[PDB]
Amino acid sequence: FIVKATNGPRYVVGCRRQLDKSKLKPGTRVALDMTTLTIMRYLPREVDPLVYNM
Amino acid sequence: DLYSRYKKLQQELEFLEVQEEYIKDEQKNLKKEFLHAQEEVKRIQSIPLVIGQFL
Repeated sequence: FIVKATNGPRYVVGCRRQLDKSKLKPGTRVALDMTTLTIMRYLPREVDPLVYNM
Repeated sequence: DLYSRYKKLQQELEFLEVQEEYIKDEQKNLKKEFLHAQEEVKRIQSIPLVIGQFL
């Protein structure tokens, strides 16, 4: 799975066991471990609270 | 002068059959060490990858 976090470079990791890979459409926002760096949990999309203040 | 001849060359022949049997299993065990080397090669890419581009 090819993911690019917002903070920098690109990475290639895999799921844990039960991450239900059909959920991962290209462009979804997911979670990653800090050390092992594999995928943990599919997450809902960002809100960018500059939107929320308006 | 004959009896000296097969007292050398028979011993040569059985020594050579000794190592001819050994070298087969030698070359066998080298492939197992080679498969260990293969797994040592394969495990260089499992959990990470850090994408760059070739310059």
